[PDB]
Amino acid sequence: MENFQKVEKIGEGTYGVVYKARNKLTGEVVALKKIPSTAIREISLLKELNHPNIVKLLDVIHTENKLYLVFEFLHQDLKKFMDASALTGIPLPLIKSYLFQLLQGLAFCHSHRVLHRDLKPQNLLINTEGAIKLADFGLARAFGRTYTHEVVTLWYRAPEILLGCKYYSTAVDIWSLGCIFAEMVTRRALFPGDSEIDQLFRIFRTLGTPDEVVWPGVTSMPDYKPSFPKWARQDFSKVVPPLDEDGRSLLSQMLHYDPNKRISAKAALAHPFFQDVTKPVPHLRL
Ligand SMILES: O=C(O)c1ccc(C(=O)Nc2cc(C3CC3)[nH]n2)cc1
Repeated sequence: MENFQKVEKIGEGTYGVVYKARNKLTGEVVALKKIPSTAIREISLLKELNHPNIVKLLDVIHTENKLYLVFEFLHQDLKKFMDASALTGIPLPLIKSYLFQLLQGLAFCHSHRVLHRDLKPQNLLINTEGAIKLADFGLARAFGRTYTHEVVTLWYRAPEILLGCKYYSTAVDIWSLGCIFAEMVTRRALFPGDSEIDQLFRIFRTLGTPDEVVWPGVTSMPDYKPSFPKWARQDFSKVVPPLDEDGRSLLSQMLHYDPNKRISAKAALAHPFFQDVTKPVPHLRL
């Protein structure tokens, strides 16, 4: 760490503090995250998982029982960009470009059997060129409230996780990305739960209480209760106006209850919603 000069604190992650820093050897500006042997091996496998839509893991430094992850630096996150675009909304061509790029990122990681598990706007990073990249890919499998006691958000958690499936699939990331897509369109979180049951019931109130018809095996899941209230499903036309029919079709497939029915990232890239995809330049002031 004597090779790095901390510039400023940029955030507080799930695992630890994130700093903007300068590498004294190469002159490189980086993001530094301050965090057992199985974790070292798993994190080292992530240095190989390189893609233009994945924030690059430059190095892993293990010194004096402290773990530092050195990443490529990006100047803004999607949470801040959405907050900044609250009054006007992010233009549809830019939402479409970001969704397409994130699906390319997911298709790559999923093809290597790597899941993110905790996608949220805070870990989607953007640059001036129109790119968007996934941060913290693979860290959940390695490390499992934050270190500052901040509550870890449940808003993007898939229903199978909330229902106690411990052997969940790549479909959990498609659910989270569908929640983010809906939030970019409407300018409001889709399911802003503030407890596990509030999160589940917000999902049920919009998509209908799941049953054996729509999700075979649901009633036998660990945290499923026959006493859950039975809510009827809402039309997507009410949930995400003014999204067009192609976008609503794709969103519905990303939010299917059964993880086996939920669209894969690869199949989502072929959806007609992306027929007219482009790569616009966002409005960024840094
Ligand atoms: O509002 C701002 O100034 C601002 C600046 C930087 C960021 C940001 O998280 N950057 C990062 C993080 C990472 C990897 C995952 C460690 N790389 N780059 C977010 C907001």
